[PDB]
Amino acid sequence: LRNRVTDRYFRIQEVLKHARHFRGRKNRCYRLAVRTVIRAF
Amino acid sequence: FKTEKEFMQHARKAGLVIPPEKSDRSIHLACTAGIFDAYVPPEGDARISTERMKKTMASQVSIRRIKDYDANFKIKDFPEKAKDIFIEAHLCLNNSDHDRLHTLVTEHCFPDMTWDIKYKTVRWSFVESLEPSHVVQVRCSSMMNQGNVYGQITVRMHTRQTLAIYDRFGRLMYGQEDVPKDVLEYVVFEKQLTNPYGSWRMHTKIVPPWAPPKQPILKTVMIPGPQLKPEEEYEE
Amino acid sequence: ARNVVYPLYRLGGPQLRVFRTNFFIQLVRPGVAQPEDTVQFRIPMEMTRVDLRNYLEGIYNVPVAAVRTRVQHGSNKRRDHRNVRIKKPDYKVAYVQLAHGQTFTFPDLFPEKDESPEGSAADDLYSMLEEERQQRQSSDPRRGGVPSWFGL
Amino acid sequence: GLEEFFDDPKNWGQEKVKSGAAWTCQQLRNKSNEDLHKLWYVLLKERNMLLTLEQEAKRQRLPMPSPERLDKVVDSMDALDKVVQEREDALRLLQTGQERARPGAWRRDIFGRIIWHKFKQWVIPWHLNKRYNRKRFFALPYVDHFLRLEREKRARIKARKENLERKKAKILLKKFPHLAE
Amino acid sequence: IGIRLTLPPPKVVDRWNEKRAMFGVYDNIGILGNFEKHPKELIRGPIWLRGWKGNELQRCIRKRKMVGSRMFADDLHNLNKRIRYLYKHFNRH
Amino acid sequence: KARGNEYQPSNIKRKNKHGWVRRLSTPAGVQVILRRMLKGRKSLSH
Amino acid sequence: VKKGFRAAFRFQKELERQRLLRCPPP
Amino acid sequence: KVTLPPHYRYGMSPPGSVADKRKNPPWIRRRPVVVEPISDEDWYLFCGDTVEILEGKDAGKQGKVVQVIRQRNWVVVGGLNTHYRYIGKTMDYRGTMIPSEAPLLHRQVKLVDPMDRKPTEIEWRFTEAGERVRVSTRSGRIIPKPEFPRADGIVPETWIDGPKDTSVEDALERTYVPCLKTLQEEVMEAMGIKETRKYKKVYWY
Amino acid sequence: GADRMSKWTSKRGPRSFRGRKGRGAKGIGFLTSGWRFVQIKEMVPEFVVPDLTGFKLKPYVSYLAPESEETPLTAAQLFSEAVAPAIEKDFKDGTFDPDNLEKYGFEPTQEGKLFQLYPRNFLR
RNA sequence: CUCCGCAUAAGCCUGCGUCAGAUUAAAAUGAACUGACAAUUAACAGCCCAAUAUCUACAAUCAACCAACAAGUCAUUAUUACCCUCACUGUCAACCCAACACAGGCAUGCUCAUAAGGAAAGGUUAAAAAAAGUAAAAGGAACUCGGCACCUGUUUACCAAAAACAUCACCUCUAGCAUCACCAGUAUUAGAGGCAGUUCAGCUGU
RNA sequence: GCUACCUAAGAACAGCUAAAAGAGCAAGAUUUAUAGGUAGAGGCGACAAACCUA
RNA sequence: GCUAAACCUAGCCCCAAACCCACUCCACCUUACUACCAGACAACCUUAGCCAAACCAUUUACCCAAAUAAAGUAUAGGCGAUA
Ligand SMILES: [K+]
Ligand SMILES: [Mg+2]
Ligand SMILES: [Mg+2]
Ligand SMILES: [Mg+2]
Ligand SMILES: [Mg+2]
Ligand SMILES: [Mg+2]
Ligand SMILES: [Mg+2]
Ligand SMILES: [Mg+2]
Ligand SMILES: [Mg+2]
Ligand SMILES: [Mg+2]
Repeated sequence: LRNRVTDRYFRIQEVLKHARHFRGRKNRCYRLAVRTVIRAF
Repeated sequence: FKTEKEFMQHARKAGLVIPPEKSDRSIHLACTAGIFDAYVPPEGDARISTERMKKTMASQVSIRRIKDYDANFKIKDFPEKAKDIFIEAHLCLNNSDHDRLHTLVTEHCFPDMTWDIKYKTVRWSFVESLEPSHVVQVRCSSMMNQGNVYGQITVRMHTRQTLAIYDRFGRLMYGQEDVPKDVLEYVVFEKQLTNPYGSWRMHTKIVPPWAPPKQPILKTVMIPGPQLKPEEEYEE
Repeated sequence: ARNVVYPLYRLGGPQLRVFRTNFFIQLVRPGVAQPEDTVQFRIPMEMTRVDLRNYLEGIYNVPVAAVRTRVQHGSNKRRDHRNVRIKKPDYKVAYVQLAHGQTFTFPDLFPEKDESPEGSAADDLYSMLEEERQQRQSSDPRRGGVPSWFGL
Repeated sequence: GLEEFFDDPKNWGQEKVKSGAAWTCQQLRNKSNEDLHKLWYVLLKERNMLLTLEQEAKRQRLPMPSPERLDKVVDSMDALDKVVQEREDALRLLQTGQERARPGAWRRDIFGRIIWHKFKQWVIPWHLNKRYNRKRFFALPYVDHFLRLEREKRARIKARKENLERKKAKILLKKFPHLAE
Repeated sequence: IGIRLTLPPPKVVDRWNEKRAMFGVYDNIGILGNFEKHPKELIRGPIWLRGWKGNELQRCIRKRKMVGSRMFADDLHNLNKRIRYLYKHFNRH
Repeated sequence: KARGNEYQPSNIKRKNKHGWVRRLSTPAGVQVILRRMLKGRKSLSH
Repeated sequence: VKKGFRAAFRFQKELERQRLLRCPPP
Repeated sequence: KVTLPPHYRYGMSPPGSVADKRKNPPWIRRRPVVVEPISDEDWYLFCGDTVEILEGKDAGKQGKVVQVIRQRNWVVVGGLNTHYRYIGKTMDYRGTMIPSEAPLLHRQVKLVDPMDRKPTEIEWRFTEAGERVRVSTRSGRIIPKPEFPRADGIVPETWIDGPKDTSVEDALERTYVPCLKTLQEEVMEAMGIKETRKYKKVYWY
Repeated sequence: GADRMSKWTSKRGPRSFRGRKGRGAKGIGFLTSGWRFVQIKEMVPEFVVPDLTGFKLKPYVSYLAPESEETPLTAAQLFSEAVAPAIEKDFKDGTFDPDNLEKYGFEPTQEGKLFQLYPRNFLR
């Protein structure tokens, strides 16, 4: 049995929804967003 | 190049030898290209409202052939039937009921009716019938390929109709929405007498030269003059 | 013959004979200008010029003065969709010179006039297409896009 | 003459040239050897003419008139070879009982494979033939392992094909349940 | 990207097909059949994995022992290498 | 001063060095052919 | 193609929300 | 001969035609169409037979079969199960609208009894003489296999032999006298070829 | 750099290679001193073409022809039609004896024949 | 402008011929890319030869004279055997091995400056910096790591120096012998070792 | 098929002092085409411990 | 709004069961895929190092015919590792 994540899109959107109002690539690139969002929180 | 000769002339100039194809199957046609014997509408017919015997005899010969394939056929009933087919066909234009329209009109008529109005809005209504429609002519084709015999009946219709055509943006481009106007039309109806499921369908209209010019369009038009290359000089 | 073992010949043995030769040849139009007495053929790889002279004289009763051959390389440049070379086959070309001052000219096997005499064999589909195209009229500029079907 | 390479001048330019059926093996089997020998050259001249026309059509970048004529002629000549070969084959069996016209023998090659080796004609006996003796019709022990790998490669391919066929059958039943039988 | 834009074909499982309907039948062949047969005899599968369980090293050792002589050359070579690899891994070498 | 031009093509050398007859000449060369046959090489040798 | 249904169904509901916002029904 | 790639999709256009080449180029790799397997013996539809459509736009109508594509279990019924398309269209010209049939699967089509025109099921059976005929499941009647023009296009009745066509009398004529001699031996005797030199033995290996 | 995949032919290689390799044509002679080629008439294949005058068979057959079942010839069928009648008559007359198989066309050996069935020594 | 060019060999293998193209080079004529069609024709060249024995001391160099040393590509007869003929293959190109600014490599014949073969500038402007070239007052290396003008052979470097190695000669060492090296040689032989120009004057954008 | 050395049978080298022939300026311990040989515990090396298709 | 995104098949894997393969014609060990001349060359001989001993120097493994058990027992071993 091979298992692959199929809902990764929703996992990323949880971060990105908090970064929409950010400036630049932080607002859409997950790897950049997450770090800024963590600092915001 | 659009023409086939130019295509095959280009194909011989390209060495693209296209072999032809022979198959048992062939394209199955439910109608014909044009009128079997054009019925010239006598000039002045609109004004009113031995040759005649010879022309009437031809209709009597043809009506016999139609009776042979379908015995329960009355030419007297056809004018009422043709009027209903004509009205139903045009009503399909109002709501773009193409599949229903295909039953009422032949594949020759269908493109003419619907092609120009693909992105337009048509509002058409049959207000009244000024005088009863009568079968001016009845013709029947000789045996054709696939044993297909067709019968064509021309019906003269003088009726009061209303037509308003809007453009793609909802703006009126032709006609008036409610004003009734008088129209005299000669409508040819065709039926595949051989086909066990053929039915009388609108085929084409006859436009006599004496016909009065149609309603003028609302918008102005510019017909451009000759577009000449620098060397070429304009000549009146 | 080709793709057949030849009986080995020993000094003083019988003549080698081929009763049903499987050699098939094509008479071809020269690509370039040739002398009047020269005829060009495409023959199989195994057919020698001696074979061709006997082949033409024996089967076609054509007196042959001289025969010369050459091996035309077929292009191997073309590649298919898999980027694999496609080989145009090599073929042998023969040049035959007719004896007794005879001359040959390659005939016109596709006469343009005789090819298109406008003979009448009406096709049901073709007539309908051409007929409807004649009925087709250019849109009247003055109508300016208004549908012409409606009598009104 | 040279005009035999070309079709009847009347036919030149015609879109089609009506022709009869190809000779069948049974029709040819009734004919004598002398008749078949004459029919061969009758067919041969027709084949050369069609081959000539086929090439000129390419040179003129036009379709060949009635291309099926060449298919028919090739069919008849193939049938004629079969009919004549059968007569020679049957005669050889009666007089010698030999299945094949050309002598040969089953041999092992240097790669360990078993091959049917067709014999060639020679003027000297094989033991004196310098070139023939250089050929090795035997395999040494080092070939044994490669033979096993080749056999296992064959088995793997066969196993995959059989497994695939059974899988396709299950896909067929899934789409068409009535086919359960 | 990465997520299908349409629903996959609906899954229709026949819970009462013959295989499911009769699953488990005769699992008590011994207890209810005078122990003439043991339940493990019902097990279908590789000859070396019938009524027997083990870790990957034990399975590889067992497979080589029972069918090693019948294995294909390349498969047997891989099995021998695997056992040696697993022998070091499982023994903390 | 030239670089990467080690290859000086010679058909005689290529056939003699890597040819079919050369490979069959020794047992090691025959095994070379056998390996390529097993792998399914389109060209067993030059 | 990843096997599974829950993620595809959830994304379908996501797309329907956008289809509503893009064209708010009357 | 044509070397059709595996899983080649058979369509309305015959393999090798201009339309087929544009539709199915050599690189194309489409999912195979899963076709119910029907043996040649079990196939009960032929060109020319009247059949009734059981599904589609015009179900319950009857028409003759104009083409059979066995690879897809398809029957084309002339004038039925049709849509509309343009033929001859160019950029300048709209083209001519015609009705075009869509293929129907064998299950979607049912044969009609000869005596009564109604959909029926048939089972292959042997006649008293031995001929194989189709017999209806209900009220069994032989369904004569339709008569259809030969694919080659030759009508025997109108056939006239050409200048290169052998006559019936000449082809049927039997000139073969079986004997223990090869074509080479007979032909040399017939042609009076004289060869007195013996063939020297050669070694075969 | 050399092209391994392409077919090896006499066009490739140096002058020695190109001369030695041919295109499959059968030799009709030998080379003598001075590279002089001697052509042996017997080696040259002689085409045996018959007289086609007054010959009724043509390239094609008329389509109005009774189709017949295909029955490939066999050794037994040839024996029953070419050899059985003579033996049957002799057996009734008692003249037949095994020792005289050659009378009916049996060939004990192929040696000494111009056209030998096995090994075949004649061209098609 | 010519730096070459033409041909052969080797390599390469249809790779700027025709037609067509919607493909391509900076270039929507060209086309070396795609599709179709055509093509290089033997006299040049390759591909050779019956046996057995036997014969073959005298270089080449204008080969003559005068010379040599490292001692040399060039030859038969006897007897037997043999009556036959012109097959087969190479023949095209703007081309190969490379490098990806010809960076470069590439045998032979002929031409010795071309009768053959080619184009350094896409257009403009005329900043700096940078590269190459040319000219330069007065001075003429000043100020700068340092300008310019026991034999022989390879090596890094180059004007080169230096060292290293090789090597003539020299020296010791081992070896009395033949049918695969040494050697078809024999201690005057063979092999293995060692071998211990400045200043000045002159010129230069240094 | 690079390179080192070697084998077979080839090829090339203007003028100038020019006795002496010699990397004198500009015919040799020269250069070079072809085929072959020596293979990694190795080969080859006027020996850089270099080179033997990076 | 572009670029794109999305897909379900091709086949494949592991088992089971069964011991597989291959002479149309022609060509192919010489420079393979080359119609056609006095051959003569002939195969057989411990696997090694090393996973580890935290180095390494004896020392450990890859086969020989019944799952299980006897048994990780007897026994071997720088009596160490380990077998
Ligand atoms: K090339
Ligand atoms: Mg030639
Ligand atoms: Mg010559
Ligand atoms: Mg040339
Ligand atoms: Mg010039
Ligand atoms: Mg320029
Ligand atoms: Mg510029
Ligand atoms: Mg100055
Ligand atoms: Mg100073
Ligand atoms: Mg000074």
